[PDB]
Parts: sequence; structure tokens; C-alpha cells
Amino acid sequence: PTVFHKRYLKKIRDLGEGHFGKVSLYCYDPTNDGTGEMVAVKALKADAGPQHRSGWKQEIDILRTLYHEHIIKYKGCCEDAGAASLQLVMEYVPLGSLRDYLPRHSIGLAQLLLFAQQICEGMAYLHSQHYIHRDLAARNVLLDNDRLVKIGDFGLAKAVPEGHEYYRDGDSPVFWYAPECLKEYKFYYASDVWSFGVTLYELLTHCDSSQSPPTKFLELIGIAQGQMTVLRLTELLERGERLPRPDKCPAEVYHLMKNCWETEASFRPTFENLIPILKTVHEKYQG
Ligand SMILES: O=C(N[C@@]12C[C@@H]1CN(c1nc(Nc3cnn(CCO)c3)ncc1F)C2)C1CC1
Repeated sequence: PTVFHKRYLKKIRDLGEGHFGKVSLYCYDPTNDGTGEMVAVKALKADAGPQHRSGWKQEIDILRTLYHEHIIKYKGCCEDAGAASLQLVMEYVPLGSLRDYLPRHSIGLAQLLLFAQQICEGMAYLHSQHYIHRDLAARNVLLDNDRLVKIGDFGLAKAVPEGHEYYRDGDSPVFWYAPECLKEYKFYYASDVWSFGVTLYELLTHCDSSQSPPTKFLELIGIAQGQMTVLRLTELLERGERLPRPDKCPAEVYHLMKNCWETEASFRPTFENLIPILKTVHEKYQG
């Protein structure tokens, strides 16, 4: 409901960009004194078509109703006159994504497992509101402080239809996708759990680019495959091939990743089942 007046918005820097959206940091200072607030503002590119434009209004709606400690805070909206839509105004998460943070700060196993647990809490909450994330990766997990992580983007999030268990593109994050998404084109709550396992893998590799899911999966498929990357990915996953065990990852946590990566979606734990398990594995490594 909150409206941001564009007259007090001074752009500081870019925070991220996708194929149709962009996030920039702004100072919102209705003075010029030291009462100024730091905000993250998401805008839809003015060139985006009607499908992306209607999906944008849906994204804004989803964030307006989502309230959880491990989910980015919605701040307000403002008229984006140049793009002839709205701009999504959110809180500025000071330490950025884990994708950018982890390659530069050696973090202990216990802190990573705590982050893992916080992602699950945020995701179980999202699933209880009947939404699927569709884009759970370390790039969408924002660090507030060394003990607080938040799901910071909902660009692909969809409401699961009332009498259905699932929701039915070159921008799709295929290297974080369960075989049922790639093959049957169906996204279940269990499909987000697969993606979590990929995000947990990223955390345990400290988001090293040479260990990343696209790097690792493209080394297994090869690069001279024509339009067959997705087809070849679907078949290595069906032969039980998986992302390796990250160096310094305990066997137990790796088994847990493998359980999120069950080919049979029904054999995957829910995010509710993951919470007490992660609490327990974290308490262990914290001491
Ligand atoms: O950029 C996008 N989505 C989000 C998840 C990305 C980063 N974003 C946000 N980032 C931050 N803080 C911060 C600090 N540093 N850095 C850059 C290093 O990571 C980002 N706060 C709020 C946000 F909303 C939103 C969509 C493709 C356009």
C-alpha cells in the first residue's frame, strides 16, 4: 500500500539484473539530512511484453502478502512512469547474495547449515501460502548479517492451482531443476526441494564458479550438443548421476543433498521435514 515519491529517490548502484528486471540500490531521503533510508528497487524493463507485464503485477502481489523473518521485506511501490508500470521497493539487504558473498568470505560449516535451515523455514512458509518459488539458488539468498539470511527475489514464483499438486523458456534455471520440470513440464512443491539441494550444494562449495551447477553439468554433457543440453541433462539425472560431494562436506549433509535429489519427487522430504533435521545437524557442528 505504501507509496514512494520518486522525488526523494537517488540511485546509488546496481544490485542485479535478469532478462526482464533490474534491482538498484537507492537512497530515500525526504530532506537531504541523515534521516535517509537505503532501499532496493526492482523495475521491469519498458520493452517487456504483456506476459511479463502481467507476471510483474503478480510478483508485486506475492511480495505484498509474504511476511516471514527469512523473506525480503516489502517496503512499498512507486509509479515507474518511464516503464509505465510500478517499481517494487524493498529493504536493502546489506551483505548481498551468497553467490557474491561466499567466494570472498571463508565461512564455517555451522554458519552454512544455519543458512540452509533459514532457507527451509522461508520455503516451508512460502509453500504453506500455496506458492512455488521456481528459482531457488544462492543468487536469490541475501545475507543481512553473519546469522541472518533471506529469500530475496520472487521473479518466477507462482500460486499452485486449488485442485492441483503442481503448476504446468531460455531463461529457465535448468541446472537447478528436477527431472519432472525438464521432462513433464510440471513444477511441484517437491521441485523446489530439488532446487534447495542444488542451493545447499552451492553453499558447501562457497559458490566457487568452477564448481557451479552449470560448470559441473556442462562438463558431463559436453558443449557440442546442439539444442540437446536439456535433453542430455534429463538423461544423466535419470541414470542417477549427480553433482559431486563438495570438498569439506560431511557425508551426512551430502546424503541429505542426495535425498533432495531423489528422481521420484514423492521420495524427497518436504521443507517442513527438513527444518528439525537441519536444526539437529547445525547444533552438532556448532559445538
Ligand atoms: O537482482 C535481482 N534480484 C535480487 C536477488 C538479487 C539482489 N537483490 C537485492 N540485493 C540486495 N542487496 C545487495 C547488496 N549487494 N548486492 C550485490 C551483491 O549480491 C545486493 N538487497 C535487496 C535486493 F532486493 C534482488 C533480479 C535479477 C533482477
